[PDB]
Amino acid sequence: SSPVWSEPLYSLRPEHARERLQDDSVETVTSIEQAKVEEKIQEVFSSYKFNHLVPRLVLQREKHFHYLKRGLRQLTDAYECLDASRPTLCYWILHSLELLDEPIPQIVATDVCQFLELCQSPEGGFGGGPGQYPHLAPTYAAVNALCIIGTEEAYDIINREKLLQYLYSLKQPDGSFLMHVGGEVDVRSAYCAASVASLTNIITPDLFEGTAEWIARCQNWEGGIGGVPGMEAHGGYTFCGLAALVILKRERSLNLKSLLQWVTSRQMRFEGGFQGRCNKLVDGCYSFWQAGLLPLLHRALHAQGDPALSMSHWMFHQQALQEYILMCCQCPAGGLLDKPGKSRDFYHTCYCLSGLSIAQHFGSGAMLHDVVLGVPENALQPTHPVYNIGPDKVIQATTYFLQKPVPGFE
Amino acid sequence: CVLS
Amino acid sequence: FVSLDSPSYVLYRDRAEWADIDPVPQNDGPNPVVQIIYSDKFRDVYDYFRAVLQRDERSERAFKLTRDAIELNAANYTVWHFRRVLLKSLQKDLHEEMNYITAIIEEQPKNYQVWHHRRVLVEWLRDPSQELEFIADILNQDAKNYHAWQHRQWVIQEFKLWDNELQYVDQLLKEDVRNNSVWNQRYFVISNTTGYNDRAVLEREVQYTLEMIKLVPHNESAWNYLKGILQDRGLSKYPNLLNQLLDLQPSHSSPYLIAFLVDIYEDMLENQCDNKEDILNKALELCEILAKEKDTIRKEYWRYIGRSLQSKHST
Ligand SMILES: OC[C@H]1O[C@@](CO)(O[C@H]2O[C@H](CO)[C@@H](O)[C@H](O)[C@H]2O)[C@@H](O)[C@@H]1O
Ligand SMILES: *C/C=C(\C)CC/C=C(\C)CC/C=C(\C)CCC=C(C)C
Ligand SMILES: [Zn+2]
Repeated sequence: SSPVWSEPLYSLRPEHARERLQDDSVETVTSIEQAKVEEKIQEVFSSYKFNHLVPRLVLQREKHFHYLKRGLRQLTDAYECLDASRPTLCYWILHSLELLDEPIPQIVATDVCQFLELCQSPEGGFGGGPGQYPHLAPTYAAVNALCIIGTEEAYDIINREKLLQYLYSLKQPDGSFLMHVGGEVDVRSAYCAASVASLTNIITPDLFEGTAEWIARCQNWEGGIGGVPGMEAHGGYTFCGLAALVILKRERSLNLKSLLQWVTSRQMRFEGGFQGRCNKLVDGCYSFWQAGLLPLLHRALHAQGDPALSMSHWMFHQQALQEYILMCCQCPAGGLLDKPGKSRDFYHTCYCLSGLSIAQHFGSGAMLHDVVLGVPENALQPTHPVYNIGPDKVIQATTYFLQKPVPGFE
Repeated sequence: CVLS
Repeated sequence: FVSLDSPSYVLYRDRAEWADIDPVPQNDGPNPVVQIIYSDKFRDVYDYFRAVLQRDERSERAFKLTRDAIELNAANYTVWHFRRVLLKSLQKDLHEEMNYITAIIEEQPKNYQVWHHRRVLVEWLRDPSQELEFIADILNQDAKNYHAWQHRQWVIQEFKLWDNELQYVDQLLKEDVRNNSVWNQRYFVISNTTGYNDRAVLEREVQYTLEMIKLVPHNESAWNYLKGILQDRGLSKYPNLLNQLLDLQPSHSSPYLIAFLVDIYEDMLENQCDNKEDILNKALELCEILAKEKDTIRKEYWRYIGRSLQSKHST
C-alpha cells in the first residue's frame, strides 16, 4: 500500500477528469456558471497533488476554534443583518465548537444561558433577540443551544408550558405551521416545531395532527421535498421534511425510493460536494442538508427490514465529500465556507463541519465504521442526524425532559 | 444563504 | 421623507418631533454573547422602535420609523409585523404599500419577510393584477429565485391565473433548458390544468422531453422530468420507451440514460415481466457499470440497488 505520509485522493485520480461538465456544445447561464466553478475547483484540487506525493489533508481546528471563540462573544456590524437571528448564531457557533470537541467554559455557558433567557418571549418560544417576537427559527436554535450546554440550569430556562401554547398558536388546520404569528408557512416550521417539541417532551396527540400528510404533499415529481406543496425539490426543505417525519415516526408517508435517488443525485460528480437543487452550484452548507438525509434514510429503511442496506457506509461518497470540504471549504484565517472565492461566515462553518462529521461516521445497530480522511486529528465528534447536536446531548436532554409531564396534559 |  | 443615507438624515434622538418619547435600549445582560457592535445609526433607530413597540403607539411617526428599521435590517420580522398592524390601524393606502414592497423586494429578493408581506397585501386587496409581471421581472434577474417561484405558484393557484403560464414556461426553457425551476413549474401547470392522465397530453410531454434530451443529452433536468411524469404509473408500462432508449445508448451512453434503463428494469421485475432472469442480469450488469465507471460518485447507491434487485427477484 502507501506510506503513512501520502494518501491517494479520489478527486486526484486521473479518471476524475472525465467527470468534468459535458455541455453538449449548448451553452446556457447554468452550464456557464457550472463550468466556471469546476475550473476553479480543479485548480484547488491540483494544489494538493505533488505528482505521486499526496500529503494528508488537514482540518485547521485551531484556526476554526479561535474564529468561533471570538464570535461567541462579539460580532462586527457586518452581522447587523442577523440581529433577528442571535440565538441562531449562538447555536451555529456552539455546535461548531461541540463538533471540534472544544470545551465551553462554565462562565461562557452561564452567559449564553442568561442571554437566551432574555430572548425568551412571555408568550412562549424565543425571538431573534431580547424583546423580539418569538419565531420558530430562533426557538429551534435556542433549544438546541441549551441542550448542547446540557446543564440543568440550561434545561430549566425553557418555559415548557408557554412553549407548547406557542406551538399551538402557530398550528394550521391543514397540518402546517406558521414560522411566527402572522408569518409565512413552509416545511421549515414543521421541523422546528417537531424538534423542540420532541426534545422538551411537550408533544400532544393533536399537536401534529395532519402534519405528516402535509409534509408528504411537499415531496414532488423529483423525489425531493419543496418548501410547500408544488414547489421545487430543495435540500434544505427536504432535510426539514424528512427529519420532521422521522421524529413523528411517519417516514413511510413518503416515497423513500424516489427521495433516495434524488438526494444521491445531488452529490456533484466533479466537486464531490452537494448542490441544493438539480442544476445549481455546489455549496459547502449542503454538505449537511443533503448528506444528512442518508443517515435518516438508512434508519428509515432499516426499520422496514431492508435486507440490502450497507452495514458500513452511508449511500453517498463519504470520501469525496470530505475531500471537497477539506480542500475547498476552509478559510486559511479560520472558519469555513460555501466554495472557493466566497467569504467565511458562522452558518457555513456550522454546516460544513456538521456535514464533515456525518461523512466520517457511520453507525447502525451495533455496527460502527469510521472513515476519517487525512490526519487522524481531523476526526470530529459525531452529530445526531435529526437534531444536529451531539447524540449524547440528545439522549441527555430527552431523558431529562421525559421526567417532566406534558404541560397540562395526560 | 438565508435560513429565515 | 428622508432616507438613512440621505445627506439631511437626522438621528431620532435629535428629532424634535420625537423628544416626547424616551428611547428603550436593548437589554443584552451584563455579560453579552453574540453581541453585535451596531453602528450609531442602527442602534438609534432600534432604540426608538423598541420604544414605540413597548408603548404600542399606532402613529404615523411610528409607521415612518419602521421604514428605516426595515432598511437597516429587512430580516427583522418583528418590525414587519408591527408595520402591518400600523397599516390597518392607520388605514394606510395599500396600493402605496404595494409600490413600497415592490421596491424593497427588488433590493432584497431573497428575503422571507418581504415576500410574505407582499402576499399579505395581495390577500388584503384581493388584487393580483400586478403579480405575474412583477415576478417575471424578479425572475429576469435571477431565473431560479425560490421565493419568486413560490409566490408565483401561490398567486396562480389562489386567483386561477393558469391561462398563460405554460407559454411563460416554454419561454424560459428556451432561454435556459437547464433551469430546473422551470421544469418544476411545467409539472405544476400541467398537473393542475389538464393533468397527465390525458394520453394525448402525456404523449405531447414525453415527445417534448425526448426532443430536449436529444438536443442536450447531459441536461439532468429533462431526464428527471421524463421519469417524473411516468414513474407513478410505472416505467415498465411504456414498452416503446425502453426500445427507443436502447437504440440511443450506443451513441449516448451517458450515466443518465444508463440509470434510466436500470429504473425501467427495476419496475419491469416488479411487475412479473417476461424473461425475468435476463432482465435481472441486464440490470445487475448496468449497476456494476455505473458503480465502477459511469457514475462512480454514486457507487454506494448503485451497489445497494444491485443488492436490492437480488433480494427481490433472484428465485
Ligand atoms: O417523488 C414522487 C412521489 O411523491 C409523491 C408524494 O409522496 O407525490 C409527488 O409527486 C407526484 C409526481 O410523481 C405528484 O403528482 C404529487 O402531487 C407530489 O406530491 C408520491 O405519490 C410519489 O410516488
Ligand atoms: C445557501 C443556503 C440557503 C439558500 C438556505 C437553504 C437551507 C434551508 C432552507 C434549511 C432551513 C432550515 C431550517 C429553517 C431549520 C432551522 C435551522 C436553524 C435555526 C439554524
Ligand atoms: Zn451555503
